[PDB]
Amino acid sequence: ATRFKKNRKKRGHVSAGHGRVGKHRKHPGGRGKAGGLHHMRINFDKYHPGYFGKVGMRHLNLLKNRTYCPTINVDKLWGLLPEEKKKEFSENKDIAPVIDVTRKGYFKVLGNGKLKHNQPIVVKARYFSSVAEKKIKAVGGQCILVA
Amino acid sequence: VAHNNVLPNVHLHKWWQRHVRVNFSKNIKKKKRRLLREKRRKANGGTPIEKLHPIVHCPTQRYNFRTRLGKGFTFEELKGAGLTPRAAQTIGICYDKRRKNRSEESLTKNVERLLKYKNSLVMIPLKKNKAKKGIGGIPADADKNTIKEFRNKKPLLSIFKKEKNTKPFYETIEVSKIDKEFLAYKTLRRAKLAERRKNRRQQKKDIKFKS
Amino acid sequence: PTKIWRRWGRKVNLKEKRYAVCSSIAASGVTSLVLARGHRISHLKEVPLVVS
Amino acid sequence: GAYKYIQEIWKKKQSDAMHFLLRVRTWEYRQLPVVHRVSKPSRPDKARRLGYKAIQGFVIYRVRVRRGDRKKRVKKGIVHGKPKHQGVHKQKSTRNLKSVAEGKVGKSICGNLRVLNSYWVGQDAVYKYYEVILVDPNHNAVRNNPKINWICNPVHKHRELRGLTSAGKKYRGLRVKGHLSAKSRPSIRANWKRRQLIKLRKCR
Amino acid sequence: GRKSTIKPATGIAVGFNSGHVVTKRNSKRKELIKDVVREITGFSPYEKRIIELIKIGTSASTKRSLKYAKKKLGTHKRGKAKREEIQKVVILQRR
RNA sequence: GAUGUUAGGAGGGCAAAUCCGCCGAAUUUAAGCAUAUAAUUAAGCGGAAGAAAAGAAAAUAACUAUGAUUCCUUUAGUAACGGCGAGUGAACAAGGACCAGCUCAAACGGUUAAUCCUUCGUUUGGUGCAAACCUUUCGACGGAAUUGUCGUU
RNA sequence: UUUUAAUUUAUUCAUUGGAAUUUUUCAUGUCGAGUCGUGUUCUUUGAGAUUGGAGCACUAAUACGUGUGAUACAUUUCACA
RNA sequence: ACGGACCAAGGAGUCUAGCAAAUGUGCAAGUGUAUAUGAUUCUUUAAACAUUUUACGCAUAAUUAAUG
Repeated sequence: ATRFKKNRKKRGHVSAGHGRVGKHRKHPGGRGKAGGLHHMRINFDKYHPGYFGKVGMRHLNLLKNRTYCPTINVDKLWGLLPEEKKKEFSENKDIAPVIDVTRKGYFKVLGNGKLKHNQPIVVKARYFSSVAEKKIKAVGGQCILVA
Repeated sequence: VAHNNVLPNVHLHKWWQRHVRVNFSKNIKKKKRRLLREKRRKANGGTPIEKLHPIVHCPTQRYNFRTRLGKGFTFEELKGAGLTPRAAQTIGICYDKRRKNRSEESLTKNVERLLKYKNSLVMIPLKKNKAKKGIGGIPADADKNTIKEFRNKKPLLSIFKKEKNTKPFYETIEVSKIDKEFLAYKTLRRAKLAERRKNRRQQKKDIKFKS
Repeated sequence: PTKIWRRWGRKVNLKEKRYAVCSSIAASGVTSLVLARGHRISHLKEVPLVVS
Repeated sequence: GAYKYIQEIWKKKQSDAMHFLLRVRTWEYRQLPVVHRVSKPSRPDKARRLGYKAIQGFVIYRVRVRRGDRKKRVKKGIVHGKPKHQGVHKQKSTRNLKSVAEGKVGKSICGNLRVLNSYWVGQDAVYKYYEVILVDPNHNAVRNNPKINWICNPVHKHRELRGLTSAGKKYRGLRVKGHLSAKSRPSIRANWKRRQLIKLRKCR
Repeated sequence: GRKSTIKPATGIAVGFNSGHVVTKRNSKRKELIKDVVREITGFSPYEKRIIELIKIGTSASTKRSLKYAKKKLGTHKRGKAKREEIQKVVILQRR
């Protein structure tokens, strides 16, 4: 790795690629994020627009487990289950799959995508989106709330 | 700073060279721990070094569904299994005095686990062919022939492991048994809307019951 | 000054390691490669050589 | 049952009886030397409730300790430094006066003994009084006893200087648990060390 | 949120008593010592002040007694408890 | 109380990488500087062990709940702190290593301190060539202790 | 050489005490005070109408109590210790 | 204008953390098996090998101070 370094290819070039005029000094602009709002303000405003200031109210101790919930959209519910069983449920109209997405690791079912027409499916989840439920019972299925 | 980079964040403004450490001995320590537990199982000679732990449900709604090994069976679980905590702690059964059985499901699952362990136990005499029938729920002492014929059989260490749950994320129902009237999103929204006054009613119920 | 917290080791993808082992076995199976690596195998009957 | 009545009486400290007794004994302590041996506990119930026992190797010492803050140790007020560190008068010691008192006797006055605990005894404008229980780890009455003889082996010498008595536990933040202590449990310095010990795996 | 100790949980994840649907399962010596110690010690001076404020027996004086006890003891809870104990003792001594 | 060159004992000093208390900066960064940072750091004082310290909930959570301490992976550069600037910055859950629980106080025992120590003895068997060491229970003597030892839980 | 597992053998005669659980009774006992807590001051903390500590002033209840539940209050439920 | 009397030997963009871009490689709605465990491997080996059909990171969904 050290023999591929760019400094090696400037070995006899005096300035080491850092300029004969400006030189390579130590912290000529300041240390870290020093000059924001003063002499690095163009950089801060051009690349990190909303950096300065505060917005919103404080949440004192969070406990992310309380509001943790992974989501899944309806268009992946059928792909959750294996191909052969998908074919079985498609060919047979009197049976429907009952999928407990909470077991796969999803807490909320979201409504993005398209479910197969006239293919009933019962979905068990802790939370449901309004459009997710609308699509599920539009294809003849049902949403079951679990906890 | 310059160009379009993330704003730097490095917390190396103290004397960090003193606090950096590298684990050159990760696998050496692996071998040492393996050797230590091998030697302490040869030392007790047949009786496993593992102790039985209960199956408990992980707290919080994140890990609600998952179970794991707790520490210690409860007093109720031990009494359902028929043995006292002091006796149980001499046969490799952990006991903890803090946990309580809030649900019959946990109570019975851990009692069944304890009974399976007890039925799997074969007890060595304290006095070398002076077998007795035990106390505190400890099973009766096995005799020379069964001890000799079981000492060469592989001990089942699967009992000490967290149980494997059957994984039915999939199942089928008849299409005619689908409730086409249920409104899950409306139910969720209504429950959240009504939560406040129902807590009120519960508080008033508690106040009334306190008298 | 050389420090002991140099990156001495490298974490290698398990799939890439398994690929490398499989490819090494495959390469050992072909005669021209075993000849080109430096072994004097002009006189053995077949290169995926197996004995009882 | 007498200890219950003694405890309940001492729970008042503002009654006429307790006020009078505290006045007279504090007056006597003021005339006595700064560290002096007491024949028997002056508060037998409180001593017994702390670790004290009537075994031969248990002794008790009474200690005065000055009140207030100790002032910053600079020569005159001059502190050469930033204004954040220029204060000299409102400097509060980390250790409490009880711990200071037991140090005053356990350091060298009787360095052959082991400090067990200490208790209240009296207050004053300029002094606080305490009685410290000490154990002789070299007495056979202590050594042979299956209880109490934990204090005989080392790792127990100068607890009053390692902050291991009850007063030390109090001022080290070890009298609270959970989110109110959080960062003190294995010791403050050890917890701080662990919280920035940067660990690098060999293979990363 | 609040739960119910009876009437098993609703199987949904939000609202009142939500969650899984598991099966739930459910003086002589003291005041002798109090009497003798009271006989020996009496009342502390601030307790005497509270006693006299209670004995004055107007709403202004009871308010003042609660404020005084609260200042003397710290905390509204301790001040209030002291006031009720002293009112009980004043009634008892009135009998 | 005082006093004893009465009998038997202990402390002191060295050493410090890890460890436990205290005390405690400034350089530095902020492109200046004063809060802040450096840093609960260096220096200074004291105190231990082969580990120390912490430790058996006046703990979490809000769940279908967990269950002493420590450490690792993570939580997480997160919640939060901050001339809200520079900078700083945890906890709970989760996966592991290891895994261990206990006793005083207080309660109860007065047809009887049932406790403990000192000194002086007797034998009970053992491995040493010897030197020494491990076991040993029958006392007696002098004390301590009811201003409370021991047993019970 | 060290120790440390398994395998060798234990049998007779006796009283002395103790222990666990299970039946029948009585009482709900004990439970750490100049301490906790509060105010103020200084420090410390990520801890913010204050995280811990310390000094000073005031100074508790008695388990139906009192302490935690990360925003200061009052009245009060609940949980945990 | 400054440095250089001469010669030899030494002598300066590196190491770690973190982020990104570029490119190569593997796998792909996944990916990385973390700490740790096992296992007739225990000179090398402190590396290789392995992981009883919801650990965690990042990604797979955004947005709002926020109830959501």
